[PDB]
Amino acid sequence: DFQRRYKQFSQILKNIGENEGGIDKFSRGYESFGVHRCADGGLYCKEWAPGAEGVFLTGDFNGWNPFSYPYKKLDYGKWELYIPPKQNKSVLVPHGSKLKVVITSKSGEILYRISPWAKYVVREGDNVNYDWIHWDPEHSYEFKHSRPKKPRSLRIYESHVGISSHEGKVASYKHFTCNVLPRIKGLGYNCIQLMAIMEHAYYASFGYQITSFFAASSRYGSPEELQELVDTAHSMGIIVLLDVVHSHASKNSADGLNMFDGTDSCYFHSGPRGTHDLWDSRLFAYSSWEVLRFLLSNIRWWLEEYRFDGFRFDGVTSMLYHHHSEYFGLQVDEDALTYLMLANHLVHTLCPDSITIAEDVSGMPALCSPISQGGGGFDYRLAMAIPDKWIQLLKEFKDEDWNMGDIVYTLTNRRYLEKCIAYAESHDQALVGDKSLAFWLMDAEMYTNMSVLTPFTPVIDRGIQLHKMIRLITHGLGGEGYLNFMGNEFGHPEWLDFPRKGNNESYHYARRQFHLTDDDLLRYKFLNNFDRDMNRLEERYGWLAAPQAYVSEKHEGNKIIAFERAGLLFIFNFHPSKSYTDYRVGTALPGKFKIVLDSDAAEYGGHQRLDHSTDFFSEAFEHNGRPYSLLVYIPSRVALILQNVD
Ligand SMILES: C[C@H]1O[C@H](O[C@H]2[C@H](O)[C@@H](O)[C@@H](O[C@H]3[C@H](O)[C@@H](O)[C@@H](O)O[C@@H]3CO)O[C@@H]2CO)[C@H](O)[C@@H](O)[C@@H]1N[C@H]1C=C(CO)[C@@H](O)[C@H](O)[C@H]1O
Repeated sequence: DFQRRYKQFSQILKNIGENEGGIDKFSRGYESFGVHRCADGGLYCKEWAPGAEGVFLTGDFNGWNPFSYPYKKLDYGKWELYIPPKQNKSVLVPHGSKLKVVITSKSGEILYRISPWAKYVVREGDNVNYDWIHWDPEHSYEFKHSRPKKPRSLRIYESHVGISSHEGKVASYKHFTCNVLPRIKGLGYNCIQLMAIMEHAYYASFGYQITSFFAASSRYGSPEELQELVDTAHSMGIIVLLDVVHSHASKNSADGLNMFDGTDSCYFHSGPRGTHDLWDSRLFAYSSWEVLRFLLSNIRWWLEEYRFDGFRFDGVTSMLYHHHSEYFGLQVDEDALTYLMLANHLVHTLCPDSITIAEDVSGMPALCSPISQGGGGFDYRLAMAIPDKWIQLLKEFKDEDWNMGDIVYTLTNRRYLEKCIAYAESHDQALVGDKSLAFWLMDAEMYTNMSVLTPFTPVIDRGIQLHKMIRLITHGLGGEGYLNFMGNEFGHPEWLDFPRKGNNESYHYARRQFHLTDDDLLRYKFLNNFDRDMNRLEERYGWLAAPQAYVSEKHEGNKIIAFERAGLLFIFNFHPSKSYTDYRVGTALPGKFKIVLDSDAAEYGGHQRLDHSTDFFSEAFEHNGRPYSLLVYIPSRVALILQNVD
């Protein structure tokens, strides 16, 4: 029940007001928790560690003396320490040097921890654990550019910084900034979804095993270099979203958030409930006031310090249903959902133009509706049914048996007030044990016939053609936003895989062969050219922000799908062999229609059969529930977008 959820949110928010002075003040914990050089040269420190017997600071700066700097036990399980400034006015904890919090347990155990609030952590050489590096650089980065105007419609480039080069190594923030952003802009994307930024010790977790929640991952470079990346993306008109992983945490205790104060509670729930058996991860105790301070402050942190334009919250389904659309009727974890409501509230009160996206597979209603209505407050959900339908079709059905009605139903079956992000394939489908669309479509011929020096075989023909069309149907019909994972826009060959046991720390597939699209002797350029033109076209006409399409034809015999959105006329011939010569298509208004996009074009790897100068007229002639009709010529496996120029 939604009246209850909102009464509950309102009560917790009211308390944050009466006890912490508002959610703004509340979410600024990072200003005192942690380690801070003060303006007077001393060092102020603070932790939450309710099960600790004692808390201490140690590191290079004091010769790893475990107990010479003990914190004072405060009310509510918190601890604070202030080291006086040195008489000789020199720095107490030098920039770049190592620290550790020391926790003494009820058992008399001596624990070494990285601060839950740590800015920066580095793994040195062949070491097992991460070190906590004090970060007090001489020159902080000054942001020089303002937020881009809020985009009418989101065209999202899903990105991972480490793999963004052709080299089998962890690529850098700097590399990304100089060499990848310009590419993302050139393609017509107006938003970047930045994966794997929150610190994670295990690279092959694809960024999902968080060890330090406030740390910009050190893999790629320094905190300053991330800021520059974000600042630079803004200068180019591109907005940047962060993957927020607040659904679970790595079981690491040496350099992770687990067992911080020697307990299995603290930031997490005690008992089996507080562990995620399949992910082997800890689960936050969202009911706990300090866990709300931590997570909400984390959101504020990413907003203020790195100037992100929004967030995608990963693992929302687990947050709601970990205890357990066959999801109707299940009991939701209202603690988790209240946190998400508070998060969204915070993000949108600080800036209404900020964007949040939920990764939720359950399709729970009201996740994307207003908080005042008992909803989660997300702007967007990912449309996860769509990648499934393409996989199903390609795996289980000859082309002659594809159902247009099923395709139209899956892409348009949406809740009217929920904006969602449509994409044709996920980052998960790009991984080792899986198949990409390009590979589903082309299998082994992807390694033999992607060169313009080889025959344009029927396999490669079909592959090139369907790749474009699947993307375009998804892009025009599927949602209120589009997403594309790094490389899939030009049909990147092979697969993605990270260094791990299973491959002897191989970086060989941990990269992106971006050069493939710059090679004129290869055929990737075709897929790439189409992507760029697809996005520039939407930028001009704005079909993502338009109401749902009016589907005029979902014809199973001819395999034709035709619809209107934002006034444009979309026509798909999915037939594996037949082409159509005087094919009548319904239209809303009469007049002269012209091709504005044609997948048969040569620059797209098409067959170049259409004359774009031919005028298409729709006269008053009723067809398929439309008051007007035009006649078009449309080949097998071609998509057309026609505009009314009257
Ligand atoms: C409302 C209050 O909740 C939180 O405080 C709790 C701690 O987080 C818990 O870990 C737990 O720790 C300590 C025991 O309460 C205490 O009896 C003692 O045995 O030490 C325990 C650990 O060694 O319990 C705390 C109370 O549930 C939260 O951290 C705290 O900030 C919250 N306090 C707010 C309320 C008021 C008055 O309305 C103000 O005085 C505070 O400034 C607020 O922060």
